[PDB]
Amino acid sequence: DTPDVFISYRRNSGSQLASLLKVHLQLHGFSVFIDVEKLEAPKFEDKLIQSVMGARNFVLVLSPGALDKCMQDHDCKDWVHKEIVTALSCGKNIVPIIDGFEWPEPQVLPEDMQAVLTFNGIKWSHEYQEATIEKIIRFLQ
Ligand SMILES: [Cl-]
Repeated sequence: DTPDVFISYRRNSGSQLASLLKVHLQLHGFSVFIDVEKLEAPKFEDKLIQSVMGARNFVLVLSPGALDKCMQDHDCKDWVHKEIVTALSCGKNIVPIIDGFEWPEPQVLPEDMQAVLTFNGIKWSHEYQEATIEKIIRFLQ
């Protein structure tokens, strides 16, 4: 329950890229967890997500509009928002992956996740996936 990488992603827009990152990393011997259930169940406590805390790295798939559902989510109901907050609280090495994503202004995001904009992103390249994956692995711990 302590893999190398946790992959956070938006279901409707980043499912295939998050999956491609996962199997690429597995080809290099890394263990990876990804949430494909994403049930709309409520966690009515400010609880850190266990799977994020256990993973040694936090990879964030920034597909188009991936953080849209995080805006005004001050009650922290959104899955991706809660995952990012857990990663920030635990001091995780956060590695955002950019695939046609416009970095929004910090004011439109809840206070507890605005710190995610300060991490270095890595642009994804379909033509040079192998080269991109090696760069991602260099940013891993
Ligand atoms: Cl989602």
